[PDB]
Amino acid sequence: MLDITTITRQNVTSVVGYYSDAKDDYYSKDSSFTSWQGTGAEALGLSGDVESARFKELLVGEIDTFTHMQRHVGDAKKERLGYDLTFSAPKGVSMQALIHGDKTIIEAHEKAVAAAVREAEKLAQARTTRQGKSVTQNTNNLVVATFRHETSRALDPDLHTHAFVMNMTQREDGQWRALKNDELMRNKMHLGDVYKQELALELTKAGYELRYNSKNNTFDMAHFSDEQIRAFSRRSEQIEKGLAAMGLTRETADAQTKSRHSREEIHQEWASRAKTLGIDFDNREWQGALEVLFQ
Ligand SMILES: [Cl-]
Ligand SMILES: [Mn+2]
Repeated sequence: MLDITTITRQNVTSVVGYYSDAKDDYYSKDSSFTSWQGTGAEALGLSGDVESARFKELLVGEIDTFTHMQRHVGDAKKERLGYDLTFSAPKGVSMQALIHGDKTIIEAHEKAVAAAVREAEKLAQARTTRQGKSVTQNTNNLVVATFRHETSRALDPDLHTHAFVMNMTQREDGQWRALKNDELMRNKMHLGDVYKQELALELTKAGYELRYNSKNNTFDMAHFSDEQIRAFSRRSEQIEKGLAAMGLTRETADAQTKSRHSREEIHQEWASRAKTLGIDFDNREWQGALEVLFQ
């Protein structure tokens, strides 16, 4: 699944949790959850973990002490800072990785994001002029900062990476200019399919059987069912939002509504909820069908 959110000066505070949302995550306790990616990042000498100060300079176009982008033509509130390409795993893949466990699933997801980012670079464009005419140029380079989180805002298992594409690309003349985002935005389905294809291949290498849905071109873990996942999500929402049954009297409804923080405690709730629905996360590795191959 891929969602694209444009980050502007107006909504920049929406990224405030890019680091803190990972605070108590299992697979980044002693390991990186961020990375620099893209040929543009290489050009800037950026690799490995994303240092927040450098992220913030590039967010506003400060490439170096002597190179400062100017991109806002008009209302500075509308200046685009970058594009959050949020890649989320299928829910059952998330449940497997975050309730049962296997760091290989996290690595598969990050390989799939990196493959989609490499493909996104082919869509990078910038504007320039020739003979006084505005023209478009294919630049083949992006600057991307990735942030991996394990949970949704509702504290569901929800493995996802925010692949933050900076609003910059390096032109042929060597100048850094705003990204002309048209081709990026209109290839959301292609980039999401690249992620899905690479995730499915990496999970197959690790011996997980996948079930395929042809109508939606999606897949999930084969050893528990869509109905089981949907029931898990329903029960999760009951607990998260404190939903109560209806009461025949105001007094009973009031009392039921009134009645209804460690990751370890949250994990136990996940595990207990899945057990009660008959989910068995102990899959028969390297057994079963290959439904997603050649899809
Ligand atoms: Cl097993
Ligand atoms: Mn997140």
